[PDB]
Amino acid sequence: AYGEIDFEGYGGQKRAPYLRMSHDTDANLVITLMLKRWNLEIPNLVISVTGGAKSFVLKPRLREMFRRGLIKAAKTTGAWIITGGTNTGVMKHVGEAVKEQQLMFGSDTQVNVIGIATWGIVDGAMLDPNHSHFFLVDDGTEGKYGVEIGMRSRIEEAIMKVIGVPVVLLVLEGGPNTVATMYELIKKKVPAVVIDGSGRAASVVGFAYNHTIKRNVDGQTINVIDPQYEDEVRAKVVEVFGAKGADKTYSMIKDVLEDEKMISVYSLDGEISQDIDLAILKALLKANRSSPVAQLNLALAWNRIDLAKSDIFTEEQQWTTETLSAAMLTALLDDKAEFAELFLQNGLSMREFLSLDILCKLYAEVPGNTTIKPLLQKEMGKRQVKTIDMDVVGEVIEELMGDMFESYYRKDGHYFPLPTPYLDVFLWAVLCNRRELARVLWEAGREPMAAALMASRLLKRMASRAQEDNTITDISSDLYDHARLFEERAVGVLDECFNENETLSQTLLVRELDHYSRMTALELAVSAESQDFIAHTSCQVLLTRLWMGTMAMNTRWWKVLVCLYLPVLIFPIIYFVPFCDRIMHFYSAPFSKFVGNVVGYLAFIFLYAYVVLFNFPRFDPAKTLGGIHPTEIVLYFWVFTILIEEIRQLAAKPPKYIKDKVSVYFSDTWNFVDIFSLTVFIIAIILRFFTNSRIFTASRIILSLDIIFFIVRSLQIFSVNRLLGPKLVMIQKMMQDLAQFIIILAVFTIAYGIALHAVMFPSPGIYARNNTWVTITSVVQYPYWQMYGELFLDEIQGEKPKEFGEVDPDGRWLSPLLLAIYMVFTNILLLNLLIAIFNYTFERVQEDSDKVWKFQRYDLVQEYHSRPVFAPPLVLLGHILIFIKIGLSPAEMEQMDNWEFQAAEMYIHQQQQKNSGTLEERVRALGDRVDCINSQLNRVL
Ligand SMILES: Nc1ncnc2c1ncn2[C@@H]1O[C@H](COP(=O)(O)OP(=O)(O)OC[C@H]2O[C@@H](O)[C@H](O)[C@@H]2O)[C@@H](O)[C@H]1OP(=O)(O)O
Ligand SMILES: *[C@@H]1O[C@H](CO)[C@@H](O[C@@H]2O[C@H](CO)[C@@H](O)[C@H](O)[C@H]2NC(C)=O)[C@H](O)[C@H]1NC(C)=O
Ligand SMILES: [Ca+2]
Repeated sequence: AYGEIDFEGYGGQKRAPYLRMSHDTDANLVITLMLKRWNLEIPNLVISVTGGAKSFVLKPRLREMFRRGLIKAAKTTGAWIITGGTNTGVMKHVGEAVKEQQLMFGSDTQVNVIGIATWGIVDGAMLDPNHSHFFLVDDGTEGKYGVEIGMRSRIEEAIMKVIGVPVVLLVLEGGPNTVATMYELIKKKVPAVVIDGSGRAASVVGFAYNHTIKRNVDGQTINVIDPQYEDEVRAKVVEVFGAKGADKTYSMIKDVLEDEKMISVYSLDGEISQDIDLAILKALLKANRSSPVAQLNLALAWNRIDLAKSDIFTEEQQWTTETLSAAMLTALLDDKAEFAELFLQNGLSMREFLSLDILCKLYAEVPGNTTIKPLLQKEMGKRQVKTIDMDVVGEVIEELMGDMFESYYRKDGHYFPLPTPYLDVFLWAVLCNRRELARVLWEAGREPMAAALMASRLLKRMASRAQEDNTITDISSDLYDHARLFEERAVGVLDECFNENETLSQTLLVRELDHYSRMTALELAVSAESQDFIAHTSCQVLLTRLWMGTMAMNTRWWKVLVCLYLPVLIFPIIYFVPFCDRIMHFYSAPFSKFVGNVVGYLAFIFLYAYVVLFNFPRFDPAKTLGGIHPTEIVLYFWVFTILIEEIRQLAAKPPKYIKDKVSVYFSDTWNFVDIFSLTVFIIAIILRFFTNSRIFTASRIILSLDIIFFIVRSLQIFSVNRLLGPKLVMIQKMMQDLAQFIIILAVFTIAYGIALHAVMFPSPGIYARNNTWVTITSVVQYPYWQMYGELFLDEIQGEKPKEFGEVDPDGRWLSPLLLAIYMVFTNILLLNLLIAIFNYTFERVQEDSDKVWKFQRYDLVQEYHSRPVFAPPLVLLGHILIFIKIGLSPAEMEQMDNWEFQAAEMYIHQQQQKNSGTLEERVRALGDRVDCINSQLNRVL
């Protein structure tokens, strides 16, 4: 009789196979049956739980601690649990522990709970319906119990033969057959863990283990009972469990304790909050029979880093890449960053470990609560490929870096050993939003501040992506915190690089970073909008040397101006940091180009203002030159110069394709202001010539309103000043706030204006404004000007009937009431709310204004570094004369990488010294010292 029980509605769809057996059966047949016929996976652990069956008395805090610890030890490992097939005792509570942790839980949570029972008691006692497999071993009549014992010992012997699998024994609250199975498993060299202080037979063993420890023999130095307490343990074994025939179980409970490495005692009141899995791990590392990798992946499954450093990673047992590779895969995939660090620092290298298939697998088993799984799955949806590879990962990284980034998985043939294994496992750890794993993989790999700036860009752009998308879980606060963490890591590396040899810091911030799509550390810092990095002293003296191009870093603007239009007075009073060489080095400076742009642009604004304010006549073919004044021709020349300047800025973008040049060109809004003002000027000067009244009227109005947009373009000039620049950043963010609040202002303005114009001017009547346009513009207009305190009191109360209108007489008293309500709601309440929003914006910018000026100083340097090295009024002639990021040696790049890595090492060491020097870590280490003093005093006493 062999088959599969379907328990009648006792919890669980999955049925449980059973097998009638005998004790004559060798256990190799049983293990090949339960590994081939029943298809159980070979476990990393076999727990054998043993205790009482009928007379089972259990404590509630002990039963909850035991079942929580045993489920935590079995599910995190994937362990077999071997008990009896009995619906009562410790078997019932192990079965209920397995039952209550799987119903409405994860799908791949199935603990194979094997019940080895006797066929002579099933329907003695009923089989437990929460067990998974059943071994029903018998040889004779009913009531027999000893046929379970030997077969249960031999099956676990054969599990250790396939030692291979670390079988452990838990003993708690048992009786005579509990210590019988316990002794037969000790004979099979199964390490036992006894729960002392729990019950009637697991206390006695505890009361015979540490209370009566003694070594008084040769022959591997066994442990025996004390002669002082032999009377007490004999009274306890004859009274507590067992009435008659307790001599054989007393001899048995003595011969259990013969070997010190196979018995271990873990009580409840001794170590309360400590889980039973470390007790199992100490028993397995104490028996000294398991593989190093079996002990290793049990410590991985139980997150036991301290015992792994203590006894698994001893100096006498060395490690290799292939003997740590599966453990490293488990530590990476399950977010075990201290195990990952330990594996990297003992015997493992990412160059030998990480391959292409391991990395694609590493991006395959991302958990799902991260942003990177919806990003990769959306790229698979755009790709129509069922599997993951590095082309998908590289394209996710390209759209998640932005700014024409080119990921090296798309390019390099190794991604279709690896070139940079630390970098791409680091980028994996960053994309998975893993704090300590990305910290460990950042500390381990080269090019550290570029890696940290790229990580900050990835994390805050995933933060923007998860904030802007509803199909991605908003973990944006954790992502911005992680990005800020990598920002301060990059700043600290740059600070340690700047503390010695600032010249190497400047030559390190402008390098050829080939694994970052050939962009520098400054460009990785300004793409990531890392303001604390750009505000560092190294980046600012770099921007000041770039801003003063081969010219002394403190020459004032007036010397540049008087030597800018006088190239003969340039020789005495401009000093250089080392015919025409001094000329081209002076005009090459972006500060010279800046001062020339300021002066020529003030000249342009004055000429534009003379044209729009004083002389912009109509076009007529009667007089010469169409009547166009030659100041307007000089204005056409200089706006054509602005046009050719913006065409040169478009053509001089680092991409090669035209659409990518347009994408890089319209990244800043100043190019939007440029293209808008140029297009509106070209429309105005096309409409200039059509000699119609309305067309020329539109031409001059469009021109006289486009001077506003040229002056709006002139504010990047003001961004040169430390005071004025952040004020313009404030103006920009306040215009964003005003664009957000203008809908609420428009709703209350139009709501008041409709009622106001309805009560003043009722439309089917004699007080009606018989013009739809003056009605609509009154509804828009009069609340808006009344909002600024321009009360139309004499107008809206019926007086001034000429220029306002005949107000309805019943609307002459209701109009001040509506006006008063609108004034207290809009001038007082809404406008001061808008000013409060403006002040909140002011405080947010002013608390960071120094760093935001340092950041926009980069864009100021970039917009003048590319300008033509020519005259400030003749810069179109400079474009005519044109039309007609450093690279180091490979030895220099290697030395610069070594220097950057060593300064990162000093930074990481200083962070460890700050971490170990805090009050909490000092108190923690002092408590560990007090625990060592207590252990030493226990060894003395
Ligand atoms: N495996 C069993 N399943 C169900 N009942 C058992 C079992 N073994 C004995 N008993 C009974 O319970 C009474 C006392 O129960 P305990 O002493 O607490 O059970 P014990 O600790 O000796 O053995 C339990 C078995 O379950 C596992 O802990 C381990 O494999 C071990 O062989 C006995 O007079 C015996 O008397 P009775 O069958 O109820 O007339
Ligand atoms: C707007 O048009 C209406 C419609 O004709 C004018 O209402 C008339 O006004 C005259 C005297 O003002 C009355 O004798 C008529 O009886 C009115 N007709 C209706 C249908 O009410 C109104 O005067 C016009 N208002 C303006 C400002 O032009
Ligand atoms: Ca521009």
